[PDB]
Amino acid sequence: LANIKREQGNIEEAVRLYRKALEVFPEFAAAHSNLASVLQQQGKLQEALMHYKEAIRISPTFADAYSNMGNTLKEMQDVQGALQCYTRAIQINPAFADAHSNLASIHKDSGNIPEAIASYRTALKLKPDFPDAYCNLAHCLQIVCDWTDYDERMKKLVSIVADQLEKNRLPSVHPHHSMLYPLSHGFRKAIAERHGNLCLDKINVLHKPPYEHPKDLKLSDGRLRVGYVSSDFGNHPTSHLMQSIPGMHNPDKFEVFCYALSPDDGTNFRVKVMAEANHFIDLSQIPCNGKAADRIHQDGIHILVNMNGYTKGARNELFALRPAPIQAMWLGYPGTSGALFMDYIITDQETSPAEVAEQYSEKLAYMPHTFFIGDHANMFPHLKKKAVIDFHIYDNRIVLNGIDLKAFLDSLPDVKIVNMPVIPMNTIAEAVIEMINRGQIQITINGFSISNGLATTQINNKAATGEEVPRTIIVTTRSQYGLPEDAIVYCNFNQLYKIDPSTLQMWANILKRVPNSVLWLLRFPAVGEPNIQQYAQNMGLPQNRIIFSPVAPKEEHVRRGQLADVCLDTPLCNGHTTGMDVLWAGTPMVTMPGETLASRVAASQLTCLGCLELIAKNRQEYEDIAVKLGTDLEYLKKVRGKVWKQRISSPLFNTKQYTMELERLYLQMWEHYAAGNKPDHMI
Amino acid sequence: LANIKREQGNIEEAVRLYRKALEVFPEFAAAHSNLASVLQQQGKLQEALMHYKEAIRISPTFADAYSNMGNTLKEMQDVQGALQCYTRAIQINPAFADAHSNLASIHKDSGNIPEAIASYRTALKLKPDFPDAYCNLAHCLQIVCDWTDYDERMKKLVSIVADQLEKNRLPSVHPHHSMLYPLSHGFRKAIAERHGNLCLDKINVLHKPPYEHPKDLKLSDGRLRVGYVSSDFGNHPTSHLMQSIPGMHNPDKFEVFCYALSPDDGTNFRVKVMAEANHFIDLSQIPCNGKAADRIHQDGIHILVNMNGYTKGARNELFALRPAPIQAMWLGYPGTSGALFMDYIITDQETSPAEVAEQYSEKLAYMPHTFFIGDHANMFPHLKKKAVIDFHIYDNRIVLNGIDLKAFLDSLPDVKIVNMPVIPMNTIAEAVIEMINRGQIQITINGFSISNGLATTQINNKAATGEEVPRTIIVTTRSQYGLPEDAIVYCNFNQLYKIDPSTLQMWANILKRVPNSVLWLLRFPAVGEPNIQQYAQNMGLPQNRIIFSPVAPKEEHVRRGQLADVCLDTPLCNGHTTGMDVLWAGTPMVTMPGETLASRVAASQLTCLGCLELIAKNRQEYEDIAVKLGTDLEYLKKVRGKVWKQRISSPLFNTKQYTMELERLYLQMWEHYAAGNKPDHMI
Amino acid sequence: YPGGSTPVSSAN
Amino acid sequence: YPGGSTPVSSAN
Ligand SMILES: O=c1ccn([C@@H]2O[C@H](COP(=O)(O)OP(=O)(O)O)[C@@H](O)[C@H]2O)c(=O)[nH]1
Ligand SMILES: O=c1ccn([C@@H]2O[C@H](COP(=O)(O)OP(=O)(O)O)[C@@H](O)[C@H]2O)c(=O)[nH]1
Ligand SMILES: *[C@@H]1O[C@H](CO)[C@@H](O)[C@H](O)[C@H]1NC(=O)/C=C/CCl
Ligand SMILES: *[C@@H]1O[C@H](CO)[C@@H](O)[C@H](O)[C@H]1NC(=O)/C=C/CCl
Repeated sequence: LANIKREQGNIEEAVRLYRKALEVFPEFAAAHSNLASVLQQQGKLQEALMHYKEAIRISPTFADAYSNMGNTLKEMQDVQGALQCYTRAIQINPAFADAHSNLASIHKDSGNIPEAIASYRTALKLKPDFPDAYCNLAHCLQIVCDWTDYDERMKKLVSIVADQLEKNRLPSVHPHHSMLYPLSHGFRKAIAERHGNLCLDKINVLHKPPYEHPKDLKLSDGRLRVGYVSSDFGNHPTSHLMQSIPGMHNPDKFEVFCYALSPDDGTNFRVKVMAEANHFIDLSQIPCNGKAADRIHQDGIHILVNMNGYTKGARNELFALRPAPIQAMWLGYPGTSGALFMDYIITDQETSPAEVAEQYSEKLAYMPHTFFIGDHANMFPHLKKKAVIDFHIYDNRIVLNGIDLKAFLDSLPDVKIVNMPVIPMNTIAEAVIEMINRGQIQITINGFSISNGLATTQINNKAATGEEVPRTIIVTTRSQYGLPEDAIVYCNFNQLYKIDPSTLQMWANILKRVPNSVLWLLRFPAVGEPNIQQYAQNMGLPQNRIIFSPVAPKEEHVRRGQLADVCLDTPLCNGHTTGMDVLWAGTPMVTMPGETLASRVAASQLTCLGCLELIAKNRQEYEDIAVKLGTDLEYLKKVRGKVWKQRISSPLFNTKQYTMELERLYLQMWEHYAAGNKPDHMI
Repeated sequence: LANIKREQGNIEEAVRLYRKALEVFPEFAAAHSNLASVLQQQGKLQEALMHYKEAIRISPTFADAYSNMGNTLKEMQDVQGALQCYTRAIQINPAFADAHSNLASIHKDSGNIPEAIASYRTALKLKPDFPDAYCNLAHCLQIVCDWTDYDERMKKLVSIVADQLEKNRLPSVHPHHSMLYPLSHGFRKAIAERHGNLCLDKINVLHKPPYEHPKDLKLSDGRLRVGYVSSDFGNHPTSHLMQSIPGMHNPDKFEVFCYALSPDDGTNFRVKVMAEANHFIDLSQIPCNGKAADRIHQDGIHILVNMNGYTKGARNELFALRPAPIQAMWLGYPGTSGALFMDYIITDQETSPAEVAEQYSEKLAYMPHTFFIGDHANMFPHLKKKAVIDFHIYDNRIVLNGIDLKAFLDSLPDVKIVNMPVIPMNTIAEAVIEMINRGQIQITINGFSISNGLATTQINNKAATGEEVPRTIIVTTRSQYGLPEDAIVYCNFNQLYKIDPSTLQMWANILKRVPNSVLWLLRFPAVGEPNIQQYAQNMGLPQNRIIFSPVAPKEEHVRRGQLADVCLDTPLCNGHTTGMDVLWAGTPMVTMPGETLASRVAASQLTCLGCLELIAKNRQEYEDIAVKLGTDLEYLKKVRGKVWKQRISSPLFNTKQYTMELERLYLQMWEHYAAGNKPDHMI
Repeated sequence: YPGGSTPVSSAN
Repeated sequence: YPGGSTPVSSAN
C-alpha cells in the first residue's frame, strides 16, 4: 500500500498495513521490502532480514532491497554480508547513489578513509543533492586533515543544516561532529534536540505510563541511589577517567549502581568497576529498552547518570523513559543532549560560564573546580617521580621512571639532586644508551631491571594498556622518537581531526618564531600525515620541522609526554582525556578556550591546576605564550616545575576529593527536588 | 650487512648479523627493517613490529618498511592497522606493486572480491612478472566464476608453477587451490611437497633431537593412543562430519586425545568433543611448536591424526617434529601432504585407486567403504522421515519434518500412506500455505507448533546451526525458494568456485534437453551470480532457467535439499560435506569422478550408498544420467526411493560402524609397525 | 549466510 | 595503536 508507505512516523500502523497488503497480494516484492525496512526501524533485525530475502526471491534484481538488506546486516554486525549486498546493489545498478554511499560508510568504519572518500564522491557525482553523503564525506576529510575547498565546505555544511532544521528532518551532521564546524549554538543545540527527539519516538511506540518516582530517602535506609550508565566500563577513555569513582562513594550516604551497556571485555577496567560498585548490572544482556528501563526503576534510582550522550554504544532510549527523577549528563559527552529528558549537565564555571546557559538545553550543575577528572594517580603512579641521565642539565631527554626507582638510584656510586635525581655518564649510563641504540628489550643493572620504553608490550602487555602498574624501571628518550636533543619539542597527541587550517597556521607561526624547535604529532591516522606535511610546506616550513610518531599503547603515550617541553592544545576541540595525559607527565599545555564546551575543557583543566598564564584570550596571545615558553628557558623551567608539583597538590587528579564534591552536588540536586522544585541551575 | 640479507635459509644466522650491523651503526633503517622481517619469519611479531617502527622513525618515507609492517600487523590480526600501513606505502609510492598486492589480499579476506580484483590488476600493471599476484588474482576470478580469458589463465598458471618448481622456490599456487587448475599430478604433488618442506625448515631451526617412540602397548595398559589434531573442533564442516567419532571409540582398546588448534568458540560442537574425548588439549594456548609437540610426545601418542593439511588454522610444524611413530592424514584435507613426515592418508579404493598411488606421497590406508563420514543422523534426525501436503502426488513441493511429526499426523482426520504420509487440502493444509505466503513465523495446529522453514533462527538459533535438533514441526516448500511447482529442480549447493566453463556447459546441455526444468544455485558468494547468469545466456538459455537462493543456516540448507529432484555434482572438485548434505535429504546426486582425490569423493559416497547408476564415466554419460532422471519420472521415483532408504541401511551415515572400521585400520597400521616394518599400503 | 556465518574449508 | 587498539570517543 502506497498508504502504509506514507504513514511516516506511525511505525506500528505502517507495519500492520504492509501485512494486510500481503494478505491481499502475497507475491508483492515491494511490500516485503518495505515491511522489512520498518521491522528494521523497530529493531526486529531477523524478521527484517527474512522479508528482504522474500523480496529478493520474488525480484532477483531488486537493487534497493539488497542495499537495504545490507544495512540490516550491518546492524547485525555481519559486515562482510553487508559488503556483499551493497556490492551486489551496485552491480545491478552502477548509478545507485545510496548503495555507493552505504559502501563508503563500510569503508570509513574499517578506517579505510581513502576508499570511503572515493565512494562518497561516486555517490555525490550520481546524486549532487545528497546531504547524508556530503556530511559523511566532510567527516572523512576532517579525519585525514584534507582541507581542499575548506571554507566552501563549511558554508555548504551550515546550509544543509539550515535546510534540514527548517524542514523538521533529522540532520545529516552528527551532534558529536557539530562542534567541528562553524555552526551557531542554536544550530548545535537543535541538532542535538533532534537526536533526543528520535529517542522519544522509538519509546513512545511502547505506550508505557510515566514511572512514578521515590520522593523521600526512606526505602533506601537514607541513601541516595546513583546509577551510572555507560557503554564504556572496559578499555575505554571513560574508564581511564573515572574507574575509581564508584568505589570511593561514601557507602553511608550513597548506593552506587553501575549499568553497563557493553558486554565484559575481559579487561581489569571492567573488573574494577564490577568489584567496587555496590551493584553492577549488565544491560547488554537485556536488549529491550522497556525491560532495561524497568530494571532501573525497580532499583529505586534517584539520580541516573548518562555517560554516553551521542557516542558509540549509547542507549538514550533508557533516559527518554524517565526511569528516574533526576537525570544528568556526566562526562563521556562534551556537549548538550538538547533533550528535554536530561535535567542537568555536570560541568563547571570555566567550561560552561553562566552567560552561555543557552548553548545548553539542560540546567548547569557545577563541580567546584573542573568537572574533568583522570585516574592517572592510580593508573600511572610510576610517573609521580622521575630521574634523568646527563650525557648542562635537561629534564626531558633521557628519563627513567619506576616504582622502585629510589632504591635503584641508591645502589649507584654517584647521583646528584637538583626535586630531580641526575645520573652522570658512567658505565651505567652507557649501558642504558646502548640498550636503546640497539633496540634491545631490557638490561639488568645492580639486580634491577631497566626496560626500553619501546618494548613494554613484550615485557608486560597489561602494564602497556594501563591495566597494571609496570614492575620494572622504564627508560624513555628523545632518540626513541627521533626528537632533537638540542631544541624545543612542542607536542600535540590528539587525533588529527581536531586540527583545522587556522590551528596549523598558528603552529606554523610559532615554529617560524622559534627556529630551534619541532612540532611532535601522531599518525592518528597515518593517512593524515602527508596532508599535514603538505600544508605545512605550503606555509613555508621545511620537512624536518614536524615529527610524526605512531600511536602508542596507553602507558607509553602518557610516559612519553615527559619528553616534550610544551603541548599546543587544539582550540577547535581540545584534548580532554589527552589533556589530562599530558599534564600528568608534567608538560605545560597552551590553550585558547572557544565557545563550545569541547573548546573550553583544557582551560578548565589548567584553571583547576592553577596555571592561568597558559590560557590564551586570542590567537596572538596563544602564539606569544608558546614562543615565550620555547625561548625564555628559565620561565619554561618555572612553568614546568609548577605543572609537575600541581598535578599532585591541586584537585585535578584527586579522585577522592572529586567524588566528595560530586556527592555534595548530588545532594544539592536531590534536596531541591525532594522539596518539589523542578530542575534549576546549581552553584 | 648485504651479507645477512644473503643468508637466505639460515634464519638465526641472518638475525645475529643484522644485530651486529646495528652494533657498528645504530642508526641503520634498512637493517632495522630487515631484522624485523626475519624476526617476523620466526614468529616474533611484537619484536618485529618494534624494529619496523624503528626503521620508520629513522626514515619516515620508507615505503617498504610500512608494507612489511602491514604484513606483521595482519599476522597479529590487527587488520585495520595493516590497511593503514599498506595504504600509507601506496601514498608514498603509488607504483609500489607489492603494497597494492598486500592491499588486495586484505580485500580478498574480507570477501570484497571486486576490490581485491582491481588492486591485483594495479599490481600486475606495475609489475607484469609477479607470480603471487597473478595466482591470487586467478583465485579471486575463480571464486566469482569470472572466466575472462580462461584457457590462457590456466596455461599461464601451469607455466608459473613449472618456472617455480624448477627454481626450487615455494610456488604461488596454494596446494589447496591446485586441484582447480589443470596441473599434472607430479606438479600438484610437488606443490604440496614444497609446503611440507617449509614446515621442516621452520622446526629444524630449533635443532630438536628425534623423539623416541613407544614400541609396545604396555605403558598404556594395552590401549592404542590416538591423537586427533584439528583447528576445527567448533562450528566447522569438520565437526559436522566427525564430532561423534571420539566418543564412539572403544575405551577398552583406544585412548583418544583431541588436540585443538583453535580456542573454544562457545558452540555445542566444541562442547561435545570436549566432553567425549578421553582427553582434550587446547594447543591454541601453547603457541610454541616445540612445547606443543613435546606435550604430544609425553602423552604417549601412537597414531597422530592430521585433520587440517593445508587449510586454515593448520600447524603442520607439529607433524614435522614427528612426535609420534604413525602419522596419518584423515579427513579435513582432500589431497596429499607431499610431506615425508606423513605416513598414511586414510582414504578408500574408489577415491584413491591403487593405480594412482603416485598422486600421493603417503601410503594409502583404506577404509572399507568410503573414508567419508557425516554426523547427519545425530545432527538432523528430524529428516529421517517426512510428510507432504497435496495441493497427482509429489514428494518435494510442500514438506513437513519433525521429531513429533507422527503424533501430529495422528491428530488429523484424514491422512493417506503411500513409506510417505500425505496430508490432503483441508483447512489445515490452507492454514499452512497461508502462513508461508504471508511470511508468518509459525502457527499452532491441534496444539503442535508448525514452523516456517525460513524463520528457524527466530524460533531456535541453536537448531538453525545444527547445534540442537529442532523441537517444532518445520514446513519447507518450493514457493519459499521461488522454485517451480510443475517442473524438475536440479540443484547444486557448493561454493561457486567449484564450477568451471565445461561444467556450466554440461549443465546448460542438460537444461536444454529438459525444457521443463531449472538449475538451483546459491549466492556463494552473491557476486558470482551475474557472471554465471551472463555465461548461461551466452550459451543460449533464458534468464529464468537458473534460480539463485542465498546461503542458508546449516539446518535449512540440509532440510531444503528435500525440495530438489536431482543434484548435479561439480566434477572439478566435488561436494564433500555438501554431498553428504544432499544425500541425507534423499536427493540423488549425479557425478563424474576425475583424477584427483577432490574430484572422486562424491563417487565414493555414492558407491558406499549403493547407487552406481549415478556415477558417470564421461560427460556424455553425465548428461544422459541427468536427462534420464529429469524425464523418466518412474525411474526418478525409483532412484529417489533408493537414496531415501539407503542413507539409513548403508554404511554411509553410520558413525559407529565407521569408527569400528577405523579402529580395525589403526590396529593394522600399528601391528605392521610394532613388528619393525616401515609404512606400506594397507588393504 | 546473511545474518551470521557459514564456516567452510579454505587454504592456510 | 599498531599492534592492537586504542579505543577513543566517537559518534553512535
Ligand atoms: O598514542 C596514543 C595517543 C592517545 N592515546 C589515548 O587515545 C585516546 C584518544 O581518545 P579521544 O580522542 O576520545 O581523547 P579526548 O578527545 O578525550 O582527548 C585517549 O584515551 C588517549 O589516552 C593512546 O593510548 N596512545
Ligand atoms: O546454504 C548453505 C550451503 C552450504 N552450507 C554449508 O557450508 C559448508 C560448505 O563448506 P565447504 O565448501 O568446505 O564444503 P565441501 O567442500 O566439504 O563440500 C558446508 O558445511 C555446508 O554444509 C550451509 O550451511 N548453508
Ligand atoms: C572522548 O573521551 C572522554 C571519556 O569518555 C570524554 O570525556 C571526552 O569529552 C571525549 N572527547 C571527544 O568526544 C571529542 C569530540 C569531537 Cl567529535
Ligand atoms: C571442506 O570441509 C570438509 C571437512 O573439513 C573436508 O572433508 C572437505 O574435503 C573440504 N572441501 C574442500 O576443501 C574443497 C577444496 C577445493 Cl580448493
